[PDB]
Amino acid sequence: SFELLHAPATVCGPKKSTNLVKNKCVNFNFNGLKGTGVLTESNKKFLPFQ
Amino acid sequence: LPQGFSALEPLVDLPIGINITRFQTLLALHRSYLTPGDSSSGWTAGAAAY
Ligand SMILES: *[C@@H]1O[C@H](CO)[C@@H](O)[C@H](O)[C@H]1NC(C)=O
Repeated sequence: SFELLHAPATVCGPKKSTNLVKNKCVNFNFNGLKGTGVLTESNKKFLPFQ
Repeated sequence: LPQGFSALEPLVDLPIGINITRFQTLLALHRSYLTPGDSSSGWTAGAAAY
């Protein structure tokens, strides 16, 4: 049975992962934000929640 | 409150979706032999403030 309620959903299970490439101009969707650029390694360290 | 500065980082995120108007804080009391009495008077609290 499917319930529709006035609340955000909790179960969707998208999955469908993909490998990684570096130093190549590729399209990326890391968590939901799109872009078109190249990837590399950065020295700055994020805070744990960033 | 000391005269200082400090930032608050996020802890949790609850997708609840209810209506909130009021709240109440709880407390933990202690009952020992040094505070005789029944369940309504025989307890000790401790030093605290908020
Ligand atoms: C409770 O919150 C809902 C939001 O979905 C709102 O529509 C409603 O007016 C609020 N108050 C109630 C149900 O008394």
